[PDB]
Amino acid sequence: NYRDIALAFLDESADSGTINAWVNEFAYQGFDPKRIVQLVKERGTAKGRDWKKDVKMMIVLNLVRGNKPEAMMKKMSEKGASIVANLISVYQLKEGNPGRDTITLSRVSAAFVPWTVQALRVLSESLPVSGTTMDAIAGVTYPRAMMHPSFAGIIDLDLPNGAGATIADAHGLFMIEFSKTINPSLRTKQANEVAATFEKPNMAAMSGRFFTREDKKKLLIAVGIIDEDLVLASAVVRSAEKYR
Amino acid sequence: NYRDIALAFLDESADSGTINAWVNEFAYQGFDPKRIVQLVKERGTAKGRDWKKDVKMMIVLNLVRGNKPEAMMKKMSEKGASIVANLISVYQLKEGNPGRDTITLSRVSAAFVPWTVQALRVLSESLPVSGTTMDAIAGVTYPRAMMHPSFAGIIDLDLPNGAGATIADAHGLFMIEFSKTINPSLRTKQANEVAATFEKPNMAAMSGRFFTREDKKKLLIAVGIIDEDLVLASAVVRSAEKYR
Amino acid sequence: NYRDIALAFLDESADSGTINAWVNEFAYQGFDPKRIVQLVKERGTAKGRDWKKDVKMMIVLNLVRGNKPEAMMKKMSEKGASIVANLISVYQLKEGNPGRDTITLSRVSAAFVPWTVQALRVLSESLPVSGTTMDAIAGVTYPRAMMHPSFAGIIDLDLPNGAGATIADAHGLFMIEFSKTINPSLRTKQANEVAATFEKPNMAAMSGRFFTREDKKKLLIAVGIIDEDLVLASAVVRSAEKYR
Amino acid sequence: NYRDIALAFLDESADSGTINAWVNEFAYQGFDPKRIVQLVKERGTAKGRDWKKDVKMMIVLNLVRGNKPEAMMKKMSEKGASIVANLISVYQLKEGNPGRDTITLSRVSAAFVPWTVQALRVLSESLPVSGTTMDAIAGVTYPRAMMHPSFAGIIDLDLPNGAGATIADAHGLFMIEFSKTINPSLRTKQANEVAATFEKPNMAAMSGRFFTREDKKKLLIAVGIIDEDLVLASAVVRSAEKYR
Amino acid sequence: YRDIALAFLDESADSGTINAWVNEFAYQGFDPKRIVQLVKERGTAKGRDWKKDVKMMIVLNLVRGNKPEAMMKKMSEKGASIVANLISVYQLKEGNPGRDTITLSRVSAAFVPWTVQALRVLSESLPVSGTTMDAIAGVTYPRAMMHPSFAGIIDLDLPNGAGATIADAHGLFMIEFSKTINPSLRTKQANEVAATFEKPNMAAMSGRFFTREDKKKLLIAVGIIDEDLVLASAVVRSAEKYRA
Amino acid sequence: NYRDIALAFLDESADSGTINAWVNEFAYQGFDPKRIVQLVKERGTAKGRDWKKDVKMMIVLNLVRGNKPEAMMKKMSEKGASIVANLISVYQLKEGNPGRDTITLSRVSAAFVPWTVQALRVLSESLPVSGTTMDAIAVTYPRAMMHPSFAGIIDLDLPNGAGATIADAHGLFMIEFSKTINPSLRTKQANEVAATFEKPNMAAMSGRFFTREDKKKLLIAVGIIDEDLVLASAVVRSAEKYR
Repeated sequence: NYRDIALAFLDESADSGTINAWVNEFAYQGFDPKRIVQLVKERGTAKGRDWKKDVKMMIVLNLVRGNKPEAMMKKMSEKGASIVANLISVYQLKEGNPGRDTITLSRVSAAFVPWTVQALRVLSESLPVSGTTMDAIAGVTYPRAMMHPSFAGIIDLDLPNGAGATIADAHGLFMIEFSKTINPSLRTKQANEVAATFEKPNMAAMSGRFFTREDKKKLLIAVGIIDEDLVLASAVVRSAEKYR
Repeated sequence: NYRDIALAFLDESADSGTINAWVNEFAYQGFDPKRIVQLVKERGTAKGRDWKKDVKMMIVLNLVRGNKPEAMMKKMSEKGASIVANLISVYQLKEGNPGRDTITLSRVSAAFVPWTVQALRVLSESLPVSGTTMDAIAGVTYPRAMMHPSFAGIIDLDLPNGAGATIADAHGLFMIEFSKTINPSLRTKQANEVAATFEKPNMAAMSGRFFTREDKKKLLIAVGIIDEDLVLASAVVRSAEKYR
Repeated sequence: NYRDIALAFLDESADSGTINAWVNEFAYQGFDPKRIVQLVKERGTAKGRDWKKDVKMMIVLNLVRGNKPEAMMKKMSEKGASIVANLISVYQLKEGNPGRDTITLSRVSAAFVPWTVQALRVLSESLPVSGTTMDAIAGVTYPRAMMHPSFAGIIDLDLPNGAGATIADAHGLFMIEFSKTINPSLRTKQANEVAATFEKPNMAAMSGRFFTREDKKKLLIAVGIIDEDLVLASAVVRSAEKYR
Repeated sequence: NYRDIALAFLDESADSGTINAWVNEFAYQGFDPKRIVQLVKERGTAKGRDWKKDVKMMIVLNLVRGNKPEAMMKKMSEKGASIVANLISVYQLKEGNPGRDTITLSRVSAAFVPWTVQALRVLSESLPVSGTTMDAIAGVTYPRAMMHPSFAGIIDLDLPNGAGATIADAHGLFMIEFSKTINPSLRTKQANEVAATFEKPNMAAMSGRFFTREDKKKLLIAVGIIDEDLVLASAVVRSAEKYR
Repeated sequence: YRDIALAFLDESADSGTINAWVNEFAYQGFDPKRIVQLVKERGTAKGRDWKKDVKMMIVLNLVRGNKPEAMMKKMSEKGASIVANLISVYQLKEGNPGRDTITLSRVSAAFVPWTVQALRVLSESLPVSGTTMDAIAGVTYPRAMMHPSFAGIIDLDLPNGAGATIADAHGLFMIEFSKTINPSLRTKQANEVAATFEKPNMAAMSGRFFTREDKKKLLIAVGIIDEDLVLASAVVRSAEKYRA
Repeated sequence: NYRDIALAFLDESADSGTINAWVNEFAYQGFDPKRIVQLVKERGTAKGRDWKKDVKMMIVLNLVRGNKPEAMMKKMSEKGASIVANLISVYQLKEGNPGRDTITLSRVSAAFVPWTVQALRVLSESLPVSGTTMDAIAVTYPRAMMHPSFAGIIDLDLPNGAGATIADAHGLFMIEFSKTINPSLRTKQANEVAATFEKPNMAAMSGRFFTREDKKKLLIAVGIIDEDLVLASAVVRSAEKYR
C-alpha cells in the first residue's frame, strides 16, 4: 500500500552535504548584500555620481532620520531635502522591507557596514537612542559601533570560547531599546517579548555568508570589540550580562 | 402519529459493537496521509519529476522555513525561490490547514515522517528551535528525531509498561518551546497553558491509523528512542520529567 | 371617546384556558420535533434508504463530533467522511440553529431522544465530557442517559412530589461541565452564571408538548431514572444536591 | 440697544396658567393612546376582524415574546407564527419605539392596560421576569398586575398623602429587574444607574391624561393595589422600601 | 530674512493695544447680542409675536432640553406642530454650533431675565425638581438658580465676595443637574463633577452682555440680594452645603 | 568580488566635520522660518497692510487662542472674529502642522520669536497656563519662557552647559502646558509627558535660523543671561524643580 512507500523512505538517502546545500539556498534572506552593493555602484556611476560619497550620505541619513525617505523629506531643510530627492531618484529608494532588488537606507547601512560602524562613533548623540542613554542602561560606556542593527553582519557566532554569542547578547541590549523607540507599542511590553521580534532577522544577518570569519575578525578588532589576543572588551561582557 | 415513530426507537437496536465501529470510523483525523502520499506520487510522476527528491526538498523547506510557501519565497535567494515556485506549481501547495485533497509542506513532513526523522539529525542547528537550545532545556542531549511536530505520527501510546506516554511527554518538552517560537504571543504564558494549545492535534496524530503498532515499533527503534527490548533511552526519560 | 373603549376591556373576557392555549402556540421553539421526524422519514424513504439506521448514525455522529457536519468531514477518515457526505445530501443537514424545516444533527438527537438515551450508555468515554469525568464531579456513578442536552425533552417537571425538578437539577450538573467544554470562555466563570446561559432553551425543551407525561414516565423508567412507583434513583438525587 | 430688549423681559408676563398649559403640550409623550386605540379599531374593523380578540392576542404575544414581531416569528410554531404574520399585516406592526401613528405590541398593551393587567395574573411564570423571581427580590408576594411597564398608565401620582409616589417606587423594583433581563448589558451596573434609563418614559406614562384620577383609582382598586378608603396593599409598600 | 525677524526686538509691544486685542480675541462662546437680534429679526420678518415665541422656546428648553428635532418625535401632535414652526422661523439647531446659530439653550441664556421668572412656576417639571433640590440644600433652594443660564446674572466682582458665594450656591444645583443630564457622573465624586462645568460657567459669569449694575438689578429682582447688597439666607446655606 | 568593495569602506574617510555638516543639513525641521517671514511680508505688503502690526496680532491671537483659526472664530466677539477672518484671507492661514510653504499662527510666533518673547510679559494672565500658576510651581517664572516658541532662542552649545539648564527651565512650563492643551496627560507621570515634546523642542533648539550670537543677544535682552553669560536665579530654580 501507500504506507509501504512512506516506510521505504527509511532506506532513502539523507546526504548532510546536499541537505545543508538546500538549507543555505532556502534560508531566510531579507535582501542580497552583493546585489545592493552592485546596484548602488551601477546606478550611482550611471548617473555620473560619487556613489562612494552617496553611500556615506545614505548611511548618515539612515542613522539619524530612519528608513522612510519620502516622509523625512517633508520635515527637513530645503538644501537637505534636495539631496534626499536626488538620492531617491538615482538609487530608486523605497521604504520598509521590499524585494531583493530594491535599495533602502537600512540596506545600504547593512551592506556597507565597515563605514556605518565608524560613522556611529561621531554621531552617537544624534541617534534615535543616544549614546549617553545607552551608557545608563549598560552602566559602563556602551560600544558606539554596536548602536545600530547593521552591526549584526559583523558578528561571527562560531568564534572560539563562545565569544560570538556574548557579542550577540551585548548587541541585543541596544536592539531592545532601539525597538521600543522605533515602535512605541513595545515600550510597556516585557524584555523577552521584544527580544523575539528582532531575533529571526538578526540571526539571519549574523549567519551571513557576505563577510568571512577572517573579515569579521578584522572588523571586530578594528572597532575594539575584541583585543589582539581574541579576548572580548570589558564593556561588551557587561552588556551581555545586563541583557538578561 | 410521528410521536409514535420517535417512541418506537426505544425497541430499536443499539449494538455496542456496531456503535463503537461507527465511533472509530467517525473519529478526528487531521489529514489523509494515504491521499497526500498518493497525490505527491501522482502529481510528481505526471510532471516527470523525481518526486522522491521533491518530498525531501519539501521536508527540508518545511523544517527550516515553515508552512507558508508563498510568504517564504519573498524573503529567499533567487535560486531557492525558483525551486519553491516549481514545487508549489507541481504539488499545488497551500498554506495553513485546508481540505483533505490539499498538499502542504507540514503534511509532506507528517506523511513521509520516516525520512524527516533522519533529516532532523543533520539540520538541527538550522531549525527554528536549535538542537543546542533544546539540549540546554532538557539538560541531556535532546533527541533530534523528536525536534518536529510530525514525530507524533511515530508515537504508539498503547506500548507496554506505558512507554508511549513517556515518549509523548518527552516530545511535549520540544512542542512547548516550538509553540513559543512559532507564536511569540505564548512566550510569557504558563507551561500548562501552552501545552493545551497543541494537546488535541498531537493526540489525534499519535492515535493515527496510517502506521501500525509494529511499524511504529520499527521506527522508534530505528531512530534510537527504544532498543529491541522496548526500553526508552537515557534522554527520553529525562525530557519527560523536565516536561512538568 | 376612546377612554371608554380601553376601560370597557375591564369587563372583557380573560379565560386562563384560551390564554394558556395562546401562550403555548406563541412560546419560544427553535424547531418542531414532529416536522423533523417527518422530514427524516420522508427524505430518507424517498432516497430509498434505511432512515432508521441513518438516524442512529446521525445521533452517534452528533454525540461524538458535534453539530457542524461540513467541518467534522475535513478532520475524519475517508470511509467515515463518505457516510457523513451522504447523510448531509439526503437529509439536507445544516449547522447551528436555523429554521423550523431544517434538519441538524443536534435536532435528530433531540427528536429521536428514545434512541440517543440508549447510545449514551455504550459511548460514554468517547463523549466531549467523559462518563468517568462526570462520575468524579457527582461522586456516585452519573447517569449516562443524562449526559447530553437532548435528555431535557424526556424531563416531566409536573411529576408528583417534585421529582421532575430534582431530575432537571441532576441534568444541570452535566450541562454546566458540558457548556464549559463546548465554550472554554465559560471555564473561569461562576457556576450560577454558566447555569443561566442554558436555562432558557432547556426550560423550553422540558416544557415540550411532543412527548406526553405518560410517554416521559415510560422513557424515564426505561433508563433507570425512576421506577413504576415514581421513586427516583439515588444517583439522580445526589447529582441534584451537588448541582448547588 | 439689544441689552435693553433682554432686560425688558423682567417686566414681561409669566402666567403660571399658560406656562403649565405649554408644559403639558411640550412634555415627553412617546405615542398617543387615543390614536393607537383608534388605528387598532379602524384597521381591525376594515379587515373584517374581531379586533377586540386581536388586541388580547397582541397583548398575550407582547407579554410573553416581547416587542420584535418579525424576530419572534422565526423561533415559533408554524400555527403561532401564521397568526403573528396576520397581526403584523392587518395592524402594520413595527419594532422598538417609532412614530406616533405606528402600532407596536408594547403600545397595544399600554393603550389597553385594563385587559393586560388581568392577563398578567394568569401567565406570571411565562413572563421574561417570572413572578416567583419577583417574589424573591421583594420578599413578600409581588403584585402580578405591576409586572409590566404598561402598569405606569394606571399610576396616579397626584394621589393624597403622596400614595402615587409609593406605587411608582414599588413598580420601579420590577422595572429594574425587567431592564436587566431585556438588555443584559445593564445586569452588572448599579441599581440607581438602571433606574435613570426608564425614569423619563415611565414618568411620561404616569402623567398621562388618557385615564382620569377616578378611572385610575377604580383600576388600582380592581387589581388590589389599593382599597375604597385609599389604603394601599402591604406588598406594594414593601416593594417601594426594597426599591432603594 | 533673519535680520527682519531680529528687527522685531526694537518693534513696539504696547501693553495697552495688546490687552485691547486680548479682550477683542478672548473666548466668548455664542454672542447674546446677535441671538437677541436674530430672534427679533427672524421673528418679526415671519410676522410673529417673537416675545411670546422666546417664552415658548425657554419653556421648551427648561423641560425638554436642547435637541429640537429629537424632542418632536416623543411629543403631542399639537405641541410638535409648534416646535416644527419654531425650528423653521428661528432656524434652530442642536448642541453648540456657530455664533450666528440659535439654540433653545442660547434663547434661555440671552433672555435670562424671563427664564429666571419661568423657573418659579415649573420647578417640579424640571429634570431636577425643586423639592429634590430642597432636600439637598437643607433650606428651600432658590428656583431662579435652577438652570445653568443663571450664571449670566452672577457678578463675581461683588463687594465682600458676595458673587463667589452665589457661584458656590448655584454650583450645588449644577452638580445634581450634571448627574441627571449624564448618568455617567452619578457614582463619581462631588469635586470631580464640579470640574466638568467649572470652565463654561466661569466664562458665563465673566460675561460682558450684562453690566455689574444690570446684574445687581437682576439679583435684586429674584431675591438673591437686596438694595443694601445683603445676601439671601438660603443662598449662603447652599454655598456651605456645596463643599459636601 | 562585491565583498571586497564593502570591506574597502574600512579605509574610506569618516570626517566628523563633513558628517556633522550632513547631520545639520538632514536634521528634522517642520517648517522654514525664512520662508514664512518672507510669505508674511510678501502677502501682507501685496494686500497693502501693515504686516508688522498683523504679525503682532497673529502672535497675540496664537498665544491666547491657539492654532485653529477657523475654530476660534465661532467662539469670539463679532469685531475680533472679523479681524481673524481678514488675517486668514490675507496670510492664507491653516490648522495643525501642514507643508513648509503654509503659514500657521504657531509658526508666526516661532519665526518672529523676538516679538512673541516681549508680548508674553504683558498678557501672562491671559495665557492657557497663567503666569501666577507658573509662579506657584516654580520664584517668579520667566514670562519670556511661557510658550513653546522660546526653544528657538535656546543655544544648547553655551559654555559651562548653560543651554541645558535653560532647556530644563523651559521644560517645567512645557509639562504644565502639555497637560492643559491635552487633558489626557493630566494624570500621567512627569517623565512620560516630558518625552512627548522632547523631540520637536530639541529640533527647535538645534535651529539654524538664529546664530549663537543672535541667541546670546536675545537671551540677554529678556534677562535669562546677562552680558557676562551668568544665568538668572529664577532660571536655575526652574531647572531644579523640573526633575
